[PDB]
Amino acid sequence: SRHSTLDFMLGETILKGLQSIFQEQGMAESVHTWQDHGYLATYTNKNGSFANLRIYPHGLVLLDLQSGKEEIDSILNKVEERMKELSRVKRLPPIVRGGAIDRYWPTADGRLVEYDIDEVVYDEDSPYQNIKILHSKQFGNILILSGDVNLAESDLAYTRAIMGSGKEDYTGKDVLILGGGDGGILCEIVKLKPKMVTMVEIDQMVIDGCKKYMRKTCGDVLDNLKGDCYQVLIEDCIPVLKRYAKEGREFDYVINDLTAVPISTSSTWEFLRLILDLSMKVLKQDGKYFTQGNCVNLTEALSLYEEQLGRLYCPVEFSKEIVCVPSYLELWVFYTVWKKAK
Amino acid sequence: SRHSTLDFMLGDGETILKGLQSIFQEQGMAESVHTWQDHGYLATYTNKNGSFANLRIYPHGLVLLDLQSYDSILNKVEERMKELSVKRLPPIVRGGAIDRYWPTADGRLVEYDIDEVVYDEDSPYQNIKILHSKQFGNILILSGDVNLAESDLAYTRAIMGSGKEDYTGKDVLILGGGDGGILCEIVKLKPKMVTMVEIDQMVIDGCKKYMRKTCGDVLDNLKGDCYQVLIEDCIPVLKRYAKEGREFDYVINDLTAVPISTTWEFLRLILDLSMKVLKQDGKYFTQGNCVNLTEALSLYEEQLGRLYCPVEFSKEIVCVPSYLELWVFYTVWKKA
Ligand SMILES: CSC[C@H]1O[C@@H](n2cnc3c(N)ncnc32)[C@H](O)[C@@H]1O
Ligand SMILES: CSC[C@H]1O[C@@H](n2cnc3c(N)ncnc32)[C@H](O)[C@@H]1O
Repeated sequence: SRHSTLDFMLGETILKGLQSIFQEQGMAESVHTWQDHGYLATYTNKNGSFANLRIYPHGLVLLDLQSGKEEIDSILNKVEERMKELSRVKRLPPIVRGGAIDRYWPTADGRLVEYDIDEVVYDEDSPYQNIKILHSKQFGNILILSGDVNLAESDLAYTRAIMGSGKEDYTGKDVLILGGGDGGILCEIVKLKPKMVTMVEIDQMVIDGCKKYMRKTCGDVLDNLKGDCYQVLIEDCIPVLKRYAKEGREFDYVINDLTAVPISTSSTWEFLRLILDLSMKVLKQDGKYFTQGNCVNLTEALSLYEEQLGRLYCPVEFSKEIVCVPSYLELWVFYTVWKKAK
Repeated sequence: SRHSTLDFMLGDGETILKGLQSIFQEQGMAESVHTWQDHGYLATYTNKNGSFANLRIYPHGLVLLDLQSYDSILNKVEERMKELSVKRLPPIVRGGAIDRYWPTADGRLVEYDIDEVVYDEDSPYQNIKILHSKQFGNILILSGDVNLAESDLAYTRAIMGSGKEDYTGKDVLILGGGDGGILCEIVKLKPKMVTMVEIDQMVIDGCKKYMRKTCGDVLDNLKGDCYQVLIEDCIPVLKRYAKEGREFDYVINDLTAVPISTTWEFLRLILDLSMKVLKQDGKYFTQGNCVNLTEALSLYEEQLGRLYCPVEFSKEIVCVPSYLELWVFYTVWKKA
């Protein structure tokens, strides 16, 4: 479950130099020789540890160890000293495999990143989604929904951007929030004296988790679903969006803070187009819609998202901004959408 | 080269192995198995195309799979595994021409979106890399330590005091500064004289070419109306300035994490010499370290109270885009 690696990039001899080290440790060897692809040598230890040593023909040498800790540290050290005599080196941090505390959460653009996580605070499946809250030293508690990092206690920048980056005056305004169960936006918007904020969150268990564990993002705003100038509704935002349109209710601001794949109990792109149509129908002619776009590098996904903006019952314009959100480890795009003036 | 991984965590070993060895055999891969008394199994599969697979089975329901490969296999495994009762991280590219893996100060493995080696040379002092990131722009990496990216204006804003300082008519010393970031931004602010003391000319000359979003045109001339660059070790320069009794409004220590010499006593020395050339009512700014390295940061705070004179300090945590970790920036000044 501890997997160590060692890479050598150079310009049979290497095998003969390295083999020695493994015999010296009492490990048993078996070599597979390839016609013009070099060698694979496997090394098994009594204690149930093993090493793989791949030697490609063009001077690429890769070594793996799997697992007492110091033994292997020292063995990799022996491999470096020996390779110095025999003559680029890469010795990445070992990867824990099957740890009780899971540190690896790839970015939306498919990059491998290890987080500074020391404690599983919350891990529960809800009717809709897996919900984890993992503690980071630097990032505080982090909310992770269906394996996608949503927000850490450090990510005020996300909230700032989806709120229009300080350009908007929320004083006495009517606001709708879709999703947003971390309480981030609701917490910050309520300090600003809106007339009324409505947040529609389908998953009570996300709120439960966040109220207890992300208080540095939501403060106390999530303790009562109903407050001075705000209400939290536990339902699917789709039907709520329809009700509001049907009664012809409109808002100054609509803020879509759903997960990347919204939750449905009723293709993914049609769904996004649907929410936009509904949000527009309840958005004041002179109002604004804000939402999270995607990471900067998912250009095809950003491009398909903007096709949906062109597919709505009404013409709209939009602006984009790139924002650095601390726990994301990839820059993120946020959208501002508005109705085209008649 | 391409090294894929598949991890199964569970709540019988021989049954799993037996269930699995079909897929590999179905590919023409030869097999050897290593059996342990109460340690589980190791299966190794070889393909004449040069790829291989490791199938490690622990007796307590840990099934680990490796593959390389200069996919469908991995898919085909996950399918069978569901029947027999999961972590499938992005494969790591090993020994690639373009190196994407640049670990954090606290020792975490992060992968960058690097798609070009722009510049890679050894100077007499350090190895200097400039690598292109799709989202960060060009990133300057000195001895495998990520120093600054074209996106990292926040670092530069922070190390200049976060907009609290007024630089007009002021006298400024910079230590290091080879990427030209602070230099380009301070010169904008009508200072009296900025002096930057960078030891490695080669860092200036790579940045001049490849990091213009951070440095602009400021590294095109080493003297300007309100600045000058000296290409030497800041040490002899700091001593010389003390001897002449030269004193500065601000001293900005923009050094590499491990300053260059021809540990803690050295950092102390730099603090000492900067303090000697610091005006009584001045300020010294510097980068500290990542928030996680608390021993390092504490060991550094210890040195602040080991200088010729008494000093006070404050610190702030900053988000620098390409760093992939939060960073602490120090502000130090002489006790009243
Ligand atoms: C953490 S902010 C993301 C929130 O959006 C919520 N969400 C996802 N889909 C829907 C939906 N259709 N209606 C309301 N909330 C949703 C998720 O449950 C999550 O708490
Ligand atoms: C990238 S900005 C960091 C800079 O600090 C510079 N540096 C490191 N040590 C010293 C030193 N002793 N004197 C002057 N500059 C230095 C490095 O050459 C680099 O350009």
